[PDB]
Amino acid sequence: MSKTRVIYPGTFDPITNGHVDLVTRASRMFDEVVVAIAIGHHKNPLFSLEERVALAQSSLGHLSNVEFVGFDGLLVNFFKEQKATAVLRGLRAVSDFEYEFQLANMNRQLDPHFEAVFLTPSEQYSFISSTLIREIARLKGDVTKFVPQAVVEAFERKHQQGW
Ligand SMILES: CC(C)(COP(=O)(O)OP(=O)(O)OC[C@H]1O[C@@H](n2cnc3c(N)ncnc32)[C@H](O)[C@@H]1O)[C@@H](O)C(=O)NCCC(=O)NCCS
Ligand SMILES: [Cl-]
Ligand SMILES: [Mg+2]
Repeated sequence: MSKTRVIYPGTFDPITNGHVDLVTRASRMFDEVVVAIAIGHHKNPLFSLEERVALAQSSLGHLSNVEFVGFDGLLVNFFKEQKATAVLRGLRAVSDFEYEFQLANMNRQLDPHFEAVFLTPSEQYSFISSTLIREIARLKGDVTKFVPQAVVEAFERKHQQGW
């Protein structure tokens, strides 16, 4: 009867149609969804925080219950700051499933209030990762089918500053 707030953390480098599916799905089951972009100070993304948030907003802004925020630090401290109900993650593969079980268990020890829920992607998005998309763009392949148009354009505007 209170009000539910789920955080969806990630690097979103860049956001993909995969991520869009998950946020949309999550937006139907929870009151507020926060798309939370890990800055990644000492981890070196392709797109800046500003590009990453912008492409996210461009792609999911039409959902009234979705917020977008950059963060760094310990996910559990962010979790607490945001007074969240749970963290959402997607599970694509067996390695994902194992990493995430570990992380959830660790975070529960750091904050007993912590929680993690998981969605699995529809089969149309099961093969999409950011990394794979970077690599395909990088080799002048066509990523239109896997990402929003804004992201296509953003890839062209790095191929324009050279890349
Ligand atoms: C988990 C971290 C590394 C970010 O995740 P990641 O690099 O996977 O970002 P990415 O944007 O690619 O994906 C976000 C999430 O959605 C899922 N996902 C991605 N693409 C898809 C798809 N097509 N379909 C379904 N799910 C997907 C991923 O499996 C992932 O769980 C980040 O949360 C983090 O580092 N947190 C803070 C640091 C911390 O506290 N670290 C150690 C103690 S926890
Ligand atoms: Cl990545
Ligand atoms: Mg991914």
